[PDB]
Amino acid sequence: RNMQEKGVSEKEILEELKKYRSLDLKYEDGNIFGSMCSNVLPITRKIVDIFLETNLGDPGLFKGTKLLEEKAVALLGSLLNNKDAYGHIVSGGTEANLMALRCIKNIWREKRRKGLSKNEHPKIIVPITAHFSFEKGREMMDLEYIYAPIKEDYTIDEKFVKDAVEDYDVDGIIGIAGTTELGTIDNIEELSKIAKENNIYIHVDAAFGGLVIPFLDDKYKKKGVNYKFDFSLGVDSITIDPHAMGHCPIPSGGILFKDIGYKRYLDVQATILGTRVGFGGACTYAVLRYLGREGQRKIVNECMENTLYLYKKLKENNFKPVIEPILNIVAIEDEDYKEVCKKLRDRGIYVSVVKALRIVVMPHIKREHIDNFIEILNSIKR
Amino acid sequence: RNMQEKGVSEKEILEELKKYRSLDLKYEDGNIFGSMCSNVLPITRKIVDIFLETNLGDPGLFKGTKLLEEKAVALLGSLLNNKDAYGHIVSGGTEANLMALRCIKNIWREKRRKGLSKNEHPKIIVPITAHFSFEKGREMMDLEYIYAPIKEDYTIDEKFVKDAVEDYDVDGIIGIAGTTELGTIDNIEELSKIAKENNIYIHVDAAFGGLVIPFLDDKYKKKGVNYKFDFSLGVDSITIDPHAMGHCPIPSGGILFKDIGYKRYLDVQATILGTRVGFGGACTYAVLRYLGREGQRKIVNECMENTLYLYKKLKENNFKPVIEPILNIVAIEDEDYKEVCKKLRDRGIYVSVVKALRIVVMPHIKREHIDNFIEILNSIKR
Ligand SMILES: Cc1ncc(COP(=O)(O)O)c(CN[C@@H](Cc2ccc(O)cc2)C(=O)O)c1O
Ligand SMILES: Cc1ncc(COP(=O)(O)O)c(CN[C@@H](Cc2ccc(O)cc2)C(=O)O)c1O
Repeated sequence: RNMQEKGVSEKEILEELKKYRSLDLKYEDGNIFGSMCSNVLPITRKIVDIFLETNLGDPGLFKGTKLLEEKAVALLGSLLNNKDAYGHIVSGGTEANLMALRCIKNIWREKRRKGLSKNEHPKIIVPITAHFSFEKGREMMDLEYIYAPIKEDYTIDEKFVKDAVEDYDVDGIIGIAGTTELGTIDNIEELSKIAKENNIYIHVDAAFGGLVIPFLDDKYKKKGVNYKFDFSLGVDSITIDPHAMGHCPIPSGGILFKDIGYKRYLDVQATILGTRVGFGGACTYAVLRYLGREGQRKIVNECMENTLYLYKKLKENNFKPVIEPILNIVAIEDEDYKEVCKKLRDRGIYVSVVKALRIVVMPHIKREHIDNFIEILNSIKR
Repeated sequence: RNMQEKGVSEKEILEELKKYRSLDLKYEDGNIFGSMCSNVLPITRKIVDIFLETNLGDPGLFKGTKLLEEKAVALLGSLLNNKDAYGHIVSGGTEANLMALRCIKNIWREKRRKGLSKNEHPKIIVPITAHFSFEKGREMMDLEYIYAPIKEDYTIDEKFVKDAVEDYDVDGIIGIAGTTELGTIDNIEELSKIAKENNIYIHVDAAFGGLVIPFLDDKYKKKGVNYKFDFSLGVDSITIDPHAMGHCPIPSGGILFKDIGYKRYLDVQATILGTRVGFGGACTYAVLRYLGREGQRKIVNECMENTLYLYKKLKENNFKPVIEPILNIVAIEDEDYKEVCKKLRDRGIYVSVVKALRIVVMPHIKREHIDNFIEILNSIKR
């Protein structure tokens, strides 16, 4: 397509764009099974329109939108047991994780300048289940990762972390509250004890789980799983994303630090982006206020009901889930997962791909879609 | 503000948000004089709504939105004289510049792995007029910058660059097509010759100027200024941002590489962000199609008419512009610029702050606002 001298009418360009949108899948149609995003809360469409022409890169021009970012951060902080959190509503969990990594690296830099570190690059303990944003950060910022192995329950091996912190000079620890692949929860309580006893920064990636775990009804909690992950454990920062299980429009990611003392280690404006949306903070604040805990609890446990329904139907049909679900994520063991995924795609079922098919039971996934999924999968298996 | 158990009604939360929005400035009100963002083209509000629930981080689910990103990149490429450009509609000029820096660094890494570079970190020539995103990149990616001085016309000293490339092993050159502070245009033609003759990557930052320079009427072009900046000069990449002078909603930044061969140097998904908006590509494609060159020409040269009106009125009132404007940016020499800026702010005029006040004559700035500005400034000066 080449740039043209003459413009076209609104009707022409809107009809063209609608033809392309018709090629997309839509969350509400029973096709998308592998996404950690879903339909936005309908009220957010009005909020996006109100705040479209704001820019939190120049907050002096948009004092009210800036106050709403602060209020959104405060509500997330309150949810995470910290009324003094310092943070931002950023572009997503990637930027949030990258900012935590920047903070870790600048704490190390200060030590390095004072002769208080023998590491030529920050050394950070990262579980092998970490999201790919951590690899982007390693690659960009020249970080040294010590990859921590996982246990049979797919959570980080805390004894490895403890041993590594004794053997090596460590600049940071990462724990995950809701892994991307399986929805498992690292033992943040133990990791935070190790971190505190050794004066090591600890970041919790709760991009997905941060807006699920605090709302789980007791019947979905498992004996021997610890669900504690937030600032009550004294962690240094938490990633938590409204555009995942907060029903907010992209871009709405969250990064919270324990207090304002961390801001100075984000100096080079604290965000990676410059010009940036104002509607994310507005939507985050408004959705949490509109729903309250009661409304988010309802949505979370509706997803969990459908998750456990899917788990049951899978076993009934002789499929092997990787684990009993912890959050609203189920994975199905399959040796031919790559080909099965393509056969599912050919029949209108888009899962993600551990030698397993991964299903994220977001609010758009209803019982009828799970039944449909099981029928197609059964047929594929002959 | 604390998280509450009970939710609130839509009317309550919308009225609260509207009270905060009322504390913001609005572009159309004659207050904002220092922003490189402005009012969006009204059609984009419909496009945002259509594409709100898309995600270019998972383009396999949104094939049409992904095609629209490709078409948006193709139209920008065509505008920049390259029908084969490889690129993305990203979150802004910051992410675009960071991706160019990542590419430069990974070309260096490959050399380093083969023993073909004596530099322990990429060495990049950057003019002192570079936008702050280049400092974010330096700080994150451990780049070594050789800062190039500027000439009396505030453009990069090409002889310094040539000499430095002879004296040192250089991994990249940055040229700016529309500086943030003054709107000047580096001699990209000469920089590209140096770069080509020495096999050095060259990136052009046209975040602002890329959607102005191609549309300038001849009466605004100055003798002795070279306006050539695009892929006709053989440069490696160009940043160009629709949410600046493309009238598209944030986030709509642009990064274009000369061809698909650069994609492999963005390997670690090529964007920094993961989950990311689909409406930026839709809006970028649709605005350029809706306006055509004729419609963008009209807007650009309307801004330039108002820029030269402001320049004239300033001189008539014995104020000293830093330079005769090149793009739709004027700066006013003032020793007490900091205090004058605060006095302007107190009277409803928000400029930015070179010991000068900076005015960006975006489409929302009309003659009446310039007249109002001059009266207030005169009064402030007594
Ligand atoms: C634990 C965790 N941390 C960080 C991130 C990064 O967040 P952003 O994508 O907001 O930057 C993700 C993303 N999780 C999903 C994101 C996603 C969403 C929708 C999709 O259709 C596909 C993928 C994933 O990579 O699987 C995540 O799972
Ligand atoms: C040449 C140049 N390159 C890159 C960027 C970064 O682009 P993003 O801000 O899209 O990441 C800018 C931003 N120029 C403006 C951005 C801006 C816009 C509106 C404002 O109110 C204030 C600032 C500046 O920093 O001045 C720029 O001027």
